[PDB]
Amino acid sequence: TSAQKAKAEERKRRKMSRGL
Repeated sequence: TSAQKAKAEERKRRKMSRGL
């Protein structure tokens, strides 16, 4: 699924420490 692919790509910039 689209969200599932987020894990196989969001390795970099793992959401900085800013819940913006």
